[PDB]
Amino acid sequence: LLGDFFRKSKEKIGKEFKRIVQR
Repeated sequence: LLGDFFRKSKEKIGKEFKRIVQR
């Protein structure tokens, strides 16, 4: 179930990409 794989990365990226692409 890859979907789980992304959930782990998406969460890591989400927080990281959230602070890098700050508008």
